[PDB]
Amino acid sequence: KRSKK
Amino acid sequence: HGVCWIYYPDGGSLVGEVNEDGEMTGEKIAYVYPDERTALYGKFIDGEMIEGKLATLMSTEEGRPHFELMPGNSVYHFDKSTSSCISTNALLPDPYESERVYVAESLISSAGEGLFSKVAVGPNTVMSFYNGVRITHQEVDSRDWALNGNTLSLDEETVIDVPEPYNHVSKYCASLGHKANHSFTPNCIYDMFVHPRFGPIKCIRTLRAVEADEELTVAYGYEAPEWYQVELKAFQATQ
Ligand SMILES: Nc1ncnc2c1ncn2[C@@H]1O[C@H](CSCC[C@H](N)C(=O)O)[C@@H](O)[C@H]1O
Repeated sequence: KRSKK
Repeated sequence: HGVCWIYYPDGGSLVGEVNEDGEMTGEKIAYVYPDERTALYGKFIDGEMIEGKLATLMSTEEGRPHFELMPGNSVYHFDKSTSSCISTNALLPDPYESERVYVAESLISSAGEGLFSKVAVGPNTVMSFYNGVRITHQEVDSRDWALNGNTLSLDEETVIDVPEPYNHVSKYCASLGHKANHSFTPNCIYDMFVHPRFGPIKCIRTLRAVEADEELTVAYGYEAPEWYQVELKAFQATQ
């Protein structure tokens, strides 16, 4: 959730 | 006998004559980038690059490729990252990427550095690669955002990261995808890519035409950093 998607 | 071409969904490909076992092994195998011009020609074993040299695919005659080696002694090899190793040669740039993008001060106020195109290209063009160390989502989502500025999800099991001090070009330039800033009106997207050196990673692909010296941006897709939340509010407005 704390990464680019 | 005969020649075999294996094209990956991303546009890149492997070409060569398979051995008695039907595997791409030999001293004259090549990986050809999505531009169908830039290539890494040399020793491969079962499709894995052992020693590839920069070359140009001049032409193809009935499936037979003709390559001409580029001057120099820079050799490349499969070098997939781990959780602690980002590259065996962090200062050796990717030739395809080097001819398409460069890093400079961003046009986005207070964004720091940004990634820019060196040439005018059309839609769906692969421009840069996003390599980094490979870590778990648990490790990333459990730490402070201050450490997740460069994290990018590869899949449900792996997160790619470019941790300090590799976020500095003087320390790492093997790939530059992590330098592209965010925009809610991006001209690029992150896309899957099978790289001969980096292995399975993501790349930056254009969504439409981009001009020379135009800044490349991607939607981060983020709970997110403060600067992001601020931009989001500023976007929802004046939109
Ligand atoms: N739209 C935007 N506005 C402000 N800062 C941005 C931004 N998009 C990206 N950034 C900045 O860039 C970081 C992502 S990495 C992109 C590279 C970075 N600007 C650099 O100079 O290395 C974020 O943590 C943030 O500090």
